[PDB]
Amino acid sequence: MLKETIRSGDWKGEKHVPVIEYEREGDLVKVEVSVGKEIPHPNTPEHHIAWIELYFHPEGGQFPILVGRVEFTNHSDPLTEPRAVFFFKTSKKGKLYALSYCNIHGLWENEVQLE
Amino acid sequence: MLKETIRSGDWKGEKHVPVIEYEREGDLVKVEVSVGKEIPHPNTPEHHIAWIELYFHPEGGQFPILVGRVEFTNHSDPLTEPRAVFFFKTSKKGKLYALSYCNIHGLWENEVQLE
Amino acid sequence: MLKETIRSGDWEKHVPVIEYEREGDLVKVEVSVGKEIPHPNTPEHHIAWIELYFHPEGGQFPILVGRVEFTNHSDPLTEPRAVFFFKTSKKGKLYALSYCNIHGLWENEVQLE
Amino acid sequence: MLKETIRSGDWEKHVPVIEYEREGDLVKVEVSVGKEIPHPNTPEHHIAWIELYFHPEGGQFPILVGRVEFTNHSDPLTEPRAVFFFKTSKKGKLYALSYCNIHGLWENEVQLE
Ligand SMILES: [Fe+3]
Ligand SMILES: [Fe+3]
Ligand SMILES: [Fe+3]
Ligand SMILES: [Fe+3]
Repeated sequence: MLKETIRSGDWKGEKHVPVIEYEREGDLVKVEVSVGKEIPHPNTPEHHIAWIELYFHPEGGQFPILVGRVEFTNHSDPLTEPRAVFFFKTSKKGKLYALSYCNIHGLWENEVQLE
Repeated sequence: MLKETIRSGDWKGEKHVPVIEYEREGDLVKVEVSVGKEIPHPNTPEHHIAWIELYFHPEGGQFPILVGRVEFTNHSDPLTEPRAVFFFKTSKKGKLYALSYCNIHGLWENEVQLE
Repeated sequence: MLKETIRSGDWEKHVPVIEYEREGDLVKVEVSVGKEIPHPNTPEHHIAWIELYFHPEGGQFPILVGRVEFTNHSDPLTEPRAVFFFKTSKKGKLYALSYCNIHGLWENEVQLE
Repeated sequence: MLKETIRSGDWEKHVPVIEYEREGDLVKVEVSVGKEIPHPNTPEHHIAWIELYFHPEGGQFPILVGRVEFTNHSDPLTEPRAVFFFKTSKKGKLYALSYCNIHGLWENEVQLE
């Protein structure tokens, strides 16, 4: 299947696994998703991190819900960093998932508990 | 794992699994993807099929490649149909994958051999 | 602003062509760029996407019907051409907005009879 | 065509705000719609996306830096606000194009010093 192709652990050299960091003041959550924020992943017209989708899967919940989708659309100058910040309100607890795409290295995922 | 939330089997009384139909003439490939072409899926502002992505995983290939992404953005009038046609050139043989999203029923997938 | 950057012509065909067929309320729309004279399709230069809007008569604003992204430009080569399907009994104007990674925004329109 | 449909008045806040921070070539850009005066945010009425363009002073075309979709409008409630990051040593103009599902396209601009 296609889900089989979704990786969640890097291989040395390149960095793909999305990093999910959040901040929460009551109901409003602040989420930062990124790829190669320290050890940058290549970013050129031929090889780059095209986009990152953010899902939220509430506890006692059947389906993950797509919160947002960000596209890094230029890879020369300007050079768009595969890094973004999303804003959403919710009163539920659950886990956040990040799905990222490298144009030549497929899909990648990660997660974090929204406490 | 978000990967494990992806479904490939419908539950009685709602189509979600995307159907993939292709027509190849030489190096030219025409792909039609859709959800509930015969037995429609609900299409309202509260419930609908938001988008479908088409990946091509060539044989002797390590990663699936995203060919295209189409978004059905309105759900009143006009009512955007979760059905679309893509066009691409390739000389490789391989497997085609469709990833679709229902805003309340999550991610779904299917595949077809690109002979 | 941004609207002023939106072109209608050529430079290399960039103008998105809109073609539709109607069967009652169902409109089948094909949008494309350089279907005769192909536009460059390479990682460095290509058509990235097209948005299809419908501005119904007796309606103040245009409504986004669908958006398509042509995401690979090597092999496979995603041709900047797509077909949408949407139901509507109304009549009006169809707008198509396409984007070239190095030549900006291009628009076009056709009457939906 | 589409050009004429793009507003920048005030519908109820629709006009997308652009704010940025600069550290060398690295530009932190935050785009939003109605952070002061919240725009409706329901399945029927909401801001769906915002596109951020950069038009270099010595460039003839505006380049799409990034795009963001706010995909859920119940709970969670994706707020139409995002932060982008891009590198560029050049200066010029920044454009934001936001879309409301029932009020169309809106635009704004800010000089990138
Ligand atoms: Fe990579
Ligand atoms: Fe559903
Ligand atoms: Fe071009
Ligand atoms: Fe509005």
